[PDB]
Amino acid sequence: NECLGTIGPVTPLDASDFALDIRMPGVTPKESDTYFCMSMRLPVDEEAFVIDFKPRASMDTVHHMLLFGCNMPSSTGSYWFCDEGTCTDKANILYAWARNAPPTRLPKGVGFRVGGETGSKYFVLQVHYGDISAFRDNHKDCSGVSVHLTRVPQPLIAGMYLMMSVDTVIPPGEKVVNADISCQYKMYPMHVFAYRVHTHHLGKVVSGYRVRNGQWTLIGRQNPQLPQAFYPVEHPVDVTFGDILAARCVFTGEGRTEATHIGGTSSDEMCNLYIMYYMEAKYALSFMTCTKNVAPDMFRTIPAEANIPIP
Ligand SMILES: [Cu+2]
Ligand SMILES: [Cu+2]
Ligand code: NI
Repeated sequence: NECLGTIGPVTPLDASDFALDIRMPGVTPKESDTYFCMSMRLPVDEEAFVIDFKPRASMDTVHHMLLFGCNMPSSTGSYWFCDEGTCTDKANILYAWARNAPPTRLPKGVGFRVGGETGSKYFVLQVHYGDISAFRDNHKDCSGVSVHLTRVPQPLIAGMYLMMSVDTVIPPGEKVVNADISCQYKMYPMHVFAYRVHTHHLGKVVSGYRVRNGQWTLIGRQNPQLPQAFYPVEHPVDVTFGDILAARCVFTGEGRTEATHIGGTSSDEMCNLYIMYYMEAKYALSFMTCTKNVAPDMFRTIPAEANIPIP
């Protein structure tokens, strides 16, 4: 999309509402597969609610976009290489845009709580650029995300339950290496409404479930080699005190000359499942994480689909 110039990144929509435009500061990439990061401080200090996102991406040029909330961006820079890092504190993902898979909108009444004494103070925008051909004219790029904000407290609060591995090791050439993650859910009821999967080049399939009374209810299952958007949850799923959250990533070792562990770089791996949920405002909590496998044996009775790659 076009660069902002004189009009500025902030448009008031109403007394309470306003739109914030988060855009690359006229960047020109020089190599393939480049990853650019930038930040915007929230213009208000008081608690606000992120209630809608617009993609402003030049269709020919961008592979994916990601927006985070965090309090300490990795750079004071105008922009920077995301390989350097997104946030020093916890980067809370709010939005994912992908090319061949258009995002679905937040349910009405559901909003991310930001700012205030406790919420995110900064947005961080990650723009993955793919084919650099369109930059034959050396032109500046200003792609990114417009964001709808409000002071009106939402009845439902969006959050993230991040499941990720930490201890996986993928022996070179090993047919199948399973990364299991499991945690017992201890908060008020959450309703999952979307998921994103993330591995690096070695993941084959990723599946997350809710287990209750020993029975596996599918949250999401995706090929991580496909565009890694937030996908809608087919039938919405309540997770309740007592339930166990379980995810498995299937990896291969074939193609690799050396062992592969969890890490930041492309020659390392990751097994992340992002469960986007919403809760009743008065109960709600913005982020939860599982980096353990508390019920390893329970995986014996995992459904078989969690082990076969999608059609
Ligand atoms: Cu991408
Ligand atoms: Cu990664
Ligand atoms: Ni329900």
